[PDB]
Amino acid sequence: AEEFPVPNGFESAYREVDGVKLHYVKGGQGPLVMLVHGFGQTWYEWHQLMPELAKRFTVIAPDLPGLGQSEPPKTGYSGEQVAVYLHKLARQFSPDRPFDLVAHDIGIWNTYPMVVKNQADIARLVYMQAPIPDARIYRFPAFTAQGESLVWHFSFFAADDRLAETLIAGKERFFLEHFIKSHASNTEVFSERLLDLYARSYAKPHSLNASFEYYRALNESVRQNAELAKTRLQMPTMTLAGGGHGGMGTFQLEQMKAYAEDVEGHVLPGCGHWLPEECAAPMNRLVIDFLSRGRHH
Amino acid sequence: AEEFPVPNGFESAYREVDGVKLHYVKGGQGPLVMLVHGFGQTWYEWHQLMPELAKRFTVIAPDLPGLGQSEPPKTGYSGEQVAVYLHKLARQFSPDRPFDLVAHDIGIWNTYPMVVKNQADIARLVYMQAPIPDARIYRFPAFTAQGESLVWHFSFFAADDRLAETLIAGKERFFLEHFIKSHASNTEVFSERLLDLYARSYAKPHSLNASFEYYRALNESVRQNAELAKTRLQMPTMTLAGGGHGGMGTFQLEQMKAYAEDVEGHVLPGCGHWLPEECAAPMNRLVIDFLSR
Repeated sequence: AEEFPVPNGFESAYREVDGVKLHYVKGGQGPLVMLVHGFGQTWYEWHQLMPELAKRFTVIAPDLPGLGQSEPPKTGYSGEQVAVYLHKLARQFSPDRPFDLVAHDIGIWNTYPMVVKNQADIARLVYMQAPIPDARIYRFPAFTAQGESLVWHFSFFAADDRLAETLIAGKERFFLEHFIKSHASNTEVFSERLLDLYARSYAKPHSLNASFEYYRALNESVRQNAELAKTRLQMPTMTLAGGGHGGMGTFQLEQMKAYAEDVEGHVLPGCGHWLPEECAAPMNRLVIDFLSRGRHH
Repeated sequence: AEEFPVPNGFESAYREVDGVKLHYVKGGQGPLVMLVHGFGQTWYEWHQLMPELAKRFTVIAPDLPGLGQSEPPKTGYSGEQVAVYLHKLARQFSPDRPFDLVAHDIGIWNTYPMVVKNQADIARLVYMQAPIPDARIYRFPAFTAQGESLVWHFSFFAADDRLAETLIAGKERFFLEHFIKSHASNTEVFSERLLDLYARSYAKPHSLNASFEYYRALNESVRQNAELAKTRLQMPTMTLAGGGHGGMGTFQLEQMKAYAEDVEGHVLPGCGHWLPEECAAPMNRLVIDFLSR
């Protein structure tokens, strides 16, 4: 069974990595690019970008441990632990050459440790729409002059007593529509049909729990990254952020400058958090162009 | 029947104020003291202070509009709108003399505008455990290195789509217990029976909604207070705050210094947000002494 339709010419498959069965969708030929999704979504957020990239690259889009059709991690949900699964998965398909990385939201959290610890394996890097876990996340406001703040969900999802699962179980479709649209500028792209697909996936009990375990490990990830960030990233990097409602704005690039020697950033106007869907044409163009500066098929 | 047991010597009663039927519990003789509860609770959070205060004062403890046994407001939930109801309720019982005011949590939000606009009516003021709505609330963090932050619930409760009511319905007791304990230092005061009583009250559908409409009006209250605060408070004021987990710490007094010319403050070590219950005896003593001197 497939939770989301696989694009023509791609394969849906699984690979055991350190005892954990990871789901991924793969296609194309050439150097490897791995695309890593974020909270509320699965590999499918990349499904419009993947066919274009696959004209030049081998493209792999995994489901994060516990999300989509991937089994939960056996070690833990901190960024350093999850990054091991993703690094090993990529190196199964690119064992002798560096690969490219694109990551969205908690995809960043779950890849930054393996990037900084294996810099020679990463040719080019694209990060969009979330802070790298560090002390900056403690400076975001709980409440703003407009209302809902961007990341009050950090506390909701991290709270003990399984607060978030207990309140959201049975209401997953309602909650995800609210979460997604409240973080969007171009809300109309989230049709009821698309929301149904995403909600069905993360309503699996182990996926609802896995979703929030990433946030329960967020302070551990911060502590990990305080050590790791003593080495700056040396490979070409690009950041993307939305400039509209739900977007990180200038924060994305300004934080990345503390992490990377070679970084260019873009803020996409009229786009919120969900760049692949809200602003597919300019986001796809920026990613394809940036990755095609390196050698490709 | 009554949602909470009434102390001996007090009466549970109702008064119509601007077409809204307000519930309150009243006892004692002497000058009037009005005690105003906050989120998650009702008049009952004052039930231990009320008999002691009633030895020297007439004491009235209303349910906020829409909460406890009080009808929802017919105007709105912003501080300036709600404060009219509470001001007129107090004036029904103390028309010829200024009265004292004690308020906890959103009781502050719901009384500050009538205090600042009717200063001759307010003899002494006690505020505990919540910011007055102003721009300072935009500086509290969404998340901390120890886990969930103190006031991320501001955003949760203010969200549209009836987010909070929809997620909490069917889980009202579970959520309230977590909310109370995550903002407490002393959790053992919250017996099963006490949690049951509070949960049953705010689980009434109009009370669950009313609870969060106070937060959906919070930015409006901030904007209102930006104009009202051009006039400083002149009556004797005391602030109380918990120094333990869930407490506001030094913030309570430091904010009040910007609002009030005559203010004293105390931080209670070992106490969290729910001062009348977590730290009943020292809180009661400090309030009684301040109002009695």
